Amino acid sequence: SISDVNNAIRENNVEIAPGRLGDLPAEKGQLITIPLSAQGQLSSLEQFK
Amino acid sequence: NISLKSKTNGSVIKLSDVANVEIGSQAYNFAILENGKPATAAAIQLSPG
Repeated sequence: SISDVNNAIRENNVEIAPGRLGDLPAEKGQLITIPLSAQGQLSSLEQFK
Repeated sequence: NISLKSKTNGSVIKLSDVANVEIGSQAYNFAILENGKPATAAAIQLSPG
């Protein structure tokens, strides 16, 4: 159905929430914090097909 | 004691077995020193006019 074509795009073209590494409820002796992120979306025509 | 339904063997585990439950702050952003000793404070801004 078209509701199945709609649900396939929502699973495979998704926006992942970034977050950080070493956020402030943290351990004792932590030296480096750094942002982290993941590319979840699609970009070209070949990925959508 | 919130019961969780396992998916490996179908056991019955509580919340305290997979997590740790404590009373803590809501957000951990800011902290305040006052004379070298930890405290808290509030900053007051006056209205226009």
